[PDB]
Amino acid sequence: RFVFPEPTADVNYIVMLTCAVCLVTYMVMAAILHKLDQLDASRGRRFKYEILVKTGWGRGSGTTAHVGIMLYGVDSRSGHRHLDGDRAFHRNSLDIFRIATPHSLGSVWKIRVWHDNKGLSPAWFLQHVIVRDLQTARSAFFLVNDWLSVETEANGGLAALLRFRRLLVAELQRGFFDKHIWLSIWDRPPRSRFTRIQRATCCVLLICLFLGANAVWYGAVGDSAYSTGHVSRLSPLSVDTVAVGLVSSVVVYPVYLAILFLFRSLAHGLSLLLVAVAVAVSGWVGASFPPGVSVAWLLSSSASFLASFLGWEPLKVLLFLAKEEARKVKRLHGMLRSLLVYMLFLLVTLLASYGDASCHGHAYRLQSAIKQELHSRAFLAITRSEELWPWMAHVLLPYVHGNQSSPELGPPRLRQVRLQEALYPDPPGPRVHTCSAAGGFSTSDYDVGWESPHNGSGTWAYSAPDLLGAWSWGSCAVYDSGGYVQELGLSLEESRDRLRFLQLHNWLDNRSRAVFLELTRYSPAVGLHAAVTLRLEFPAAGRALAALSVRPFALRRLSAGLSLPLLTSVCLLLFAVHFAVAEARTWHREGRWRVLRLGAWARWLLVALTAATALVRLAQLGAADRQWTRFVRGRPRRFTSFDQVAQLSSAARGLAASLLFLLLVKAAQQLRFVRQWSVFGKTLCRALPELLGVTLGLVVLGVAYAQLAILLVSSCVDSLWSVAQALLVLCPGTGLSTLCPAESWHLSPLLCVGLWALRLWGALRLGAVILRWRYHALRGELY
Amino acid sequence: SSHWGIIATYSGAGYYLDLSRTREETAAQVASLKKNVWLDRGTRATFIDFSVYNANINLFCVVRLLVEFPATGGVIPSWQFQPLKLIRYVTTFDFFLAACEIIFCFFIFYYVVEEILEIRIHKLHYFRSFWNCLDVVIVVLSVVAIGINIYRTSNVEVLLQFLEDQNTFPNFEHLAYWQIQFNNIAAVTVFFVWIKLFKFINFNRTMSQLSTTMSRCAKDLFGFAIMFFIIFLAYAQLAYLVFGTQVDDFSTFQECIFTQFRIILGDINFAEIEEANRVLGPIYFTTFVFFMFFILLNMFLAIINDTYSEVKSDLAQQKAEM
Amino acid sequence: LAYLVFGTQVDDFSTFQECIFTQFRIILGDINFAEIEEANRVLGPIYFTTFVFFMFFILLNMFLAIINDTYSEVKSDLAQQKAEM
Amino acid sequence: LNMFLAIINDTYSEVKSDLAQQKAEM
Amino acid sequence: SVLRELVTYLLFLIVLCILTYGMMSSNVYYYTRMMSQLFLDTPVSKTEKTNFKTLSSMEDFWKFTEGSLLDGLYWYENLLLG
Ligand SMILES: CCCCCCCC(=O)OC[C@H](COP(=O)([O-])O)OC(=O)CCCCCCC
Repeated sequence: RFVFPEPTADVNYIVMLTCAVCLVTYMVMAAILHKLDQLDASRGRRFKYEILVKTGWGRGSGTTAHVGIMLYGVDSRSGHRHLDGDRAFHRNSLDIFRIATPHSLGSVWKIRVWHDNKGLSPAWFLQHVIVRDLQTARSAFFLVNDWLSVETEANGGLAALLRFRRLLVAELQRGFFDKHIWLSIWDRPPRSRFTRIQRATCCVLLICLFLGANAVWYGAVGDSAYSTGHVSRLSPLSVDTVAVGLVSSVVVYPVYLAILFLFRSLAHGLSLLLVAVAVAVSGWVGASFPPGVSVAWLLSSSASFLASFLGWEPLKVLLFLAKEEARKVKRLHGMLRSLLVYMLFLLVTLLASYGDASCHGHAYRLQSAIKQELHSRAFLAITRSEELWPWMAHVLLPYVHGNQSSPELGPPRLRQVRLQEALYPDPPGPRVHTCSAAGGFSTSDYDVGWESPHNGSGTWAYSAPDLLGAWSWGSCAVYDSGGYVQELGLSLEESRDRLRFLQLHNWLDNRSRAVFLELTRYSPAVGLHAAVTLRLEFPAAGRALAALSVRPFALRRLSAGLSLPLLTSVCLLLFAVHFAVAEARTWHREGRWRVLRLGAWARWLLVALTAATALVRLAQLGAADRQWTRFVRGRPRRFTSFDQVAQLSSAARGLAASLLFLLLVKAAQQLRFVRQWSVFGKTLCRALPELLGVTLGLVVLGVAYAQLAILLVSSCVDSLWSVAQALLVLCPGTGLSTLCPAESWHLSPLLCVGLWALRLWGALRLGAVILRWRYHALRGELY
Repeated sequence: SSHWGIIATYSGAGYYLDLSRTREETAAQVASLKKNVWLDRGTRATFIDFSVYNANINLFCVVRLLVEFPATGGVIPSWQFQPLKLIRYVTTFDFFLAACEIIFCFFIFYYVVEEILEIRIHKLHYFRSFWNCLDVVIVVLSVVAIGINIYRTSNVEVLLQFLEDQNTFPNFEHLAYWQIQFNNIAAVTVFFVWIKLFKFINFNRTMSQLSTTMSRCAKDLFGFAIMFFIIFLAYAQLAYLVFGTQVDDFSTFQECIFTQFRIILGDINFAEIEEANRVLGPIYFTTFVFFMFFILLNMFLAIINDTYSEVKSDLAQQKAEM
Repeated sequence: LAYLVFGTQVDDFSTFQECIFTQFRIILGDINFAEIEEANRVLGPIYFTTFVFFMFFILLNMFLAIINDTYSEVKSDLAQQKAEM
Repeated sequence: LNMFLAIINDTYSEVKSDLAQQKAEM
Repeated sequence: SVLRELVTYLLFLIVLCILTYGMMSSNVYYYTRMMSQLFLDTPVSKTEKTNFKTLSSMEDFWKFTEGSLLDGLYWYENLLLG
C-alpha cells in the first residue's frame, strides 16, 4: 500500500517555501522566548486597596509559614505567593500589606485562599485581606472571617468541599491554559519546569509532523484510486480534505504525547532530528505534486492544525523595576504576536509571487525563440511602407502555415486605423517627430478600394472596438481595439492572393495611421501561451517606426476551481482588510492631524499595494476566463486577442514583486532589536537632512556643468581647440551625448541621471563625511 | 555518465554512431544520417566527442561539443576542451614532481597527526580561534585532493584498452571530469594556504594594531553585512521577477546577482534594461545606484574608521601611560 | 587562484603577471565577465563576486580610515605645538 | 584621491565642534 | 532686503534660460552634420572605397578634387556664394 515516488517533474517550491518559513519563524520565536525566559528565569519569581487586609486579634493563631490565594477572572487569574519581613511571621501578626501580584481579577465571586499547615491544624480567625477601592475597585470590602481545615482552601466571594462540581472545576481555570500548548507559550506560570523553549520545540515538531504526514499521504499513498483526478478534486469536497487531515493528526498524536510526557535534556536533539527527517521526507516527496493536489495538501495541513488546536488539546486537559517589567513583558508579547502575523503575511506573499517559478524559466526561452524565428531584426529595420508586404510574404507566411513547434491557436489579423486626415510629407529636418499632426479618426464604412457606398454598408467596416482589451500605447498616441480588419485568410495559397489583393487595391498607401499585426502561439510542452504583436507607426507619409512585443503568460481560468492564485488573492484581501481596519481604528483614536510623520503613510501604501495585487490577479483570472469562453465557441471565425490577459499578468507579477520587496525591507529594518546592532539604522535616520542638502548641491552643480557642456559642444565640427579640452572631462572622448544617446536621452531622463551618478560615483563619497560623524556620536553615548 | 548541460542534466545513454578514420567514409555516413531523417522534432540533445595527442609535448586533449534543442524551440551550443597528461613519467621533471608529491603527502600526514594530538589532550572546544578552523579546512581539502588523485591516476585502464586497438573510440570523459575537480580543489587549497600567512606577520607595533583593528571590526562588519545582503537580495529578487523574461541578463537569480555586482563596477548597458520596461526600469537602476553608492558603501567606512580610531587611541593611551 | 582556475581559456589570466594586470583592470570595471562565466560556471562567479566585495567594501575604506585618522592626529599635534608658545 | 576626503572630513568635524560649543553658551 | 534682491536674480536667471533655450534649439548642428556627411563620408568614386576622412596618397587627393568634391559642391540643396 506504499509506493516509492519516482523522480518525475523537476521540483516543487510550495512545500519547500512552507517548511523554510516554518523553520525561520520557529527560530525567531525561539530567540524571543529565550530572551524573555532568561529575563524571567531568575527574576520575576488595582486589586489591592486601602482596607484592613490583616487580622491580628488572634490569640495563639499563627505560625512561621506562608500563604497563597488563587483567583479567576475575565482572561486573568492569580497564583501563589511568599513574602516575609523582619518579624518572621509572628504569631497572628497583623500584616496589612500587598505586593505587586499579577492578580488582575474582576469583581466576581472567584477567590480561594489558604495558608501553610506548618505544625498542627491552625484554627485562626482572620477576616480577609480586605480591599475596597484604590485605583479601579476590582473587589468589594466583604470579609467573612471563615475558617477551613488545615491548609484547606477557604471559600470566598466578592471545610470539606471536595466534590467534582467544585474540585474538578478548579482545573477549568487552573490547568486550562497551562496545558493547551498551542495557546500557552505566553501563559507559563512560575515555579514550573517548562523553560518556554520546550513548548516551542513541541509546537514546531507538531507542525513539521503534520506537514510530513500529509505530504506522505498525498505523494505516496495512491493504491486505492490514485487519490488524484478521479474524485479527489482540488476544490473542497468537504469529505476528503478534512478526512485526511483529521486522520493524520490522530495517527501522529501519540509520538507527540511521548515527548510531551518526557518533558512534563536530550529530547531537544531527538526532536530536532525528527523534524529534520520529516522535512527531508516532505521535500523528497514534494517533487511529485501537480498544483491541484498541492493546494489540497496546503488545505489538509491547515485543517489538521486547526483540528489539533481546537479539537484535541481542549479535550486533552480532561485527562521601581516592577512598574517597568510588566510593560517590557507586554511589549515582548506584542512582538511575538506581530511576528506571527508578519510571518503568515510573508508566507502568503511568497506563495502569491513564487507560486509558479518553473514557468519563469521556460517563458524566457519561448519568447527568445519566437523572436529569433520571426526575424525581429528584419522587422525593426524597415522605414518605408512598401517592404511590409515582402516581409510578410517571405517571413511570416512560411511561419504561420509552416507546420512546426508552437502551434497557432487561431488565425492572425490585420487591423488598420485611417485617421481621415491624410498627412503631408515634411522637409527632411531634424526628424525626431512626435507625430502630433493627427486629428480625428475615421469611423464610417467603405467599399472595395476606398469610399464608394453603392447599395448598403461598406465591405470594409469599422468593426467598433471591444470594451475590454485595448490601448497598445505608442509614440503617436494611445490606440484602442477598433479598426478596419482583414483576416489574411486560412490556407497558405489563398493568403498570398489576399495579400496581393490588399497590395493592388489601395489599402495601405494613403491614410494608414497604423497596421497592428498580431498573433498568438501555444507551447503545450511547457503549457504557456504567447501574445505576439507587431506594429508599424507612420508619423508621416513614407516613414515608419517598428514595435515588437512578445508576451508569454499562462492561461489561468477562474472556472478551473480553487486555484492557487484565487486562494492567494482572497488571503491578500483578508490581510488588507485587517490592516485597513486596524489603521482606521488607531487613526480614529487620535482624530485629526495624523497625516504628519511617515508612521501613518507606510500603512496606506501597504494596504493599497495588497488590494491592487489581489484585484489585478482576480481581474486577470476573469479576463482569461471570458476570452477562453469567447474563443471556444467558434475557432475559424474570429481572432479573440489575448493581449489584455498578458498585460494583466505582467501587472500582477510586478505588484507582487513590489510587495515582496517592501516586506523584505521591513524585515531588514527589524534587525535593530540586538543591542549592539540598533545603532546602524538610527544613524540613517539622524543624518538625513545632511544627505538631502548634499544631494541638492550636487544636483545644482550637475545642472550648471550640463548647461556649460551643452552650450560648448554644439559649436562646430572637429578643430582640436580648448573648448573640447575643457569638455573632455566627461562623456568618454570629448563628448558622447552625455553618455546616453540623444534618442535615448529623450526617453526617461531619470535613467541618464542614474547613469551619470554611476559614472561620477566619487562625488557620492562626500556622504561618508556626514555618516562617519554621526556614527561617532550615536555609538559614543550608549556606553 | 551524466553531463549537467545548460538546460538540464543529460544521461549517458541514447542513439550513438562511431564515425570513421577517413573523410570520405565520415561524409558518407553523415549524408546517410541526414537523408533518412535523424534529427526530428523529438530530439533533445546532441553530443560530438573526440581526442588528440600532440606528441611533441606530452599532453592529450579531449574535445566535446554539445548542442541542446529545448522544447520551446531554438539551439544552444556549448563546448569543452580539456588538456590531460596520462603518461606522466617521461622526463626528469616528472620524477621531481613525484618526489614533491610524496613530500606533500608526508607534510599532510604530519599536519593531521599534530592536529589530532593537540585536539586530544587539551582545548576540547578548540574552535574559538579562527586559526584552527583554517587548519581543519586546509587538511580536509588536501586529503580530498589526495584521494581524488589516487582514484584518478590509478584508473588509467581505458588508455591500456585503447592502445591495444586503435580503431575504436577512446573514453576519456571521466578523466577530464576528475581532472577539472582536482584542479578546482587544488586552487581552493592553495588560496587558503596563502591566506594562512596572516598568522605570522606580527613583528612590530604597526602590524599588530592593524590585525587588532580587523579582528575587532569583523563583528560589526558582519552585523551590518547581514542587512546589506538582505537589501541586495531584495533588489535581486525584484529584478528577477520584473525583468527576468526579457533582458537575457536577469534570466536566473544568480545572473541577477552577478549583474548587480557588475553594476557596482559600472559594467552595465542601460539600453536593454530600459527597453524591457518603460516604467520601473529607470526607477530600479537609479534607486539601486543611489542607495548602494551613497548609503551602504559609506556606512562600512564609518564602522571601519570608528573601530580603527578607538583601537589606535586605546593602544596609544595605554602605552603612553605605563 | 585566478591563474589556476582560468589560466588556459580566458587569455586575461593566461600568465601570472597577466593575472595581476587583469585584477587591476577589474577594479576599473573593464572586464567582460562573459568568458570567465563560461570558463567555469561554479567557482568562476564566486571568485568574481568575492573579489569585488572584498576590494570595494573592506580594503578601500581601510585606506581611507587610515588616512583620515592620521591627518586628524597630525593637525591636532601641529595645532597644539603652534598654540603653546 | 582619498586625501581630499580626509581634508573635507576633518574640516566638517571642526566646524561641527565649533558650532556645538558656540551654541552651548548661547 | 535679501528677498527683494532674490526676485531680481530669479528674473535674470529665467531670462538667461530663455536665451539659452533660443541658442541651443537653433537647429544648426543638424545642418553641419548633414553637410559634413555629404562632403566627408561620400566615397570619391564608387569604384574606390575611400573618402576624405581616410585619404592616404596624393593621387587620392587628386581623385577627391575631381570627384566627390565637384559632386557635392555643385548639386537639402545649397547655393554657392561665389
Ligand atoms: C567633481 C569630480 C568628481 C569625479 C571623481 C572621479 C570619479 C572617481 O571614481 O573617483 C572617486 C574617488 C575614489 O576613487 P575612485 O572612485 O576613482 O576609484 O573619490 C574621490 O576622490 C572624491 C574626490 C572628489 C571630491 C571633490 C568634490 C569637490
